[PDB]
Amino acid sequence: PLIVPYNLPLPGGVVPRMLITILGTVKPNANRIALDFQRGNDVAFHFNPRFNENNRRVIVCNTKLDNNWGREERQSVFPFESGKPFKIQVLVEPDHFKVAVNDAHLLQYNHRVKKLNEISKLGISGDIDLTSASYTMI
Ligand SMILES: OC[C@H]1O[C@@H](S[C@@H]2O[C@H](CO)[C@H](O)[C@H](O)[C@H]2O)[C@H](O)[C@@H](O)[C@H]1O
Ligand SMILES: [Cl-]
Ligand SMILES: [Cl-]
Ligand SMILES: [Cl-]
Ligand SMILES: [Cl-]
Ligand SMILES: [Cl-]
Repeated sequence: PLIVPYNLPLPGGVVPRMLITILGTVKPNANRIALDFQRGNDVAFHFNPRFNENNRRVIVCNTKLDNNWGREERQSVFPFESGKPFKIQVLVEPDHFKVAVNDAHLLQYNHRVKKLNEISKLGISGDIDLTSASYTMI
C-alpha cells in the first residue's frame, strides 16, 4: 500500500504511447479524487471526480496556468463508487490524454500544455486507498 498524497515522477515527461495505471479503492463516504499531471507549478491535466457537487456526481477536468484555473470540462458519466476498487488508465496520445476506468473508455482531454516532455510528475490525492501507480510503454 502507498501513502496518499502520492507523487509519481515521470522521468523526462510524457510521450505518446505511455500508459499510466492506477489501482486503488475508494474510501467509504468519499468526497473527491484528484490526479494532477504537473509541469512545475502548473497543472497540465487535473482529473477530479467529485462525489457530491450539489448532490450530483461529476468529473471535472481542467488546467492550471500561473495559479489560474481555465475552462472546466465536465463529464456526467461516473464509474466510481464509494467503497469499491477501481483501475484508472491514462493513455497519452499525440493530441489528447485518454482515460479509461475499469477497462471502459471514459473521456479524452485535448492537450492545453504542449511541452509534453516537461510534464514530469503525477500527483494522486483524495479519498482513496492507493494500491499501485505505475507506467509502461505500449
Ligand atoms: O476547475 C478545477 C478546480 O475547481 C475548483 S472549484 C471551482 O470553483 C469555481 C469558482 O472559482 C467555480 O465555482 C467552479 O464551478 C468550481 O468547480 C477547485 O477549488 C479546485 O481544486 C479545482 O478542482
Ligand atoms: Cl474536489
Ligand atoms: Cl514537473
Ligand atoms: Cl458513490
Ligand atoms: Cl490523439
Ligand atoms: Cl506549453
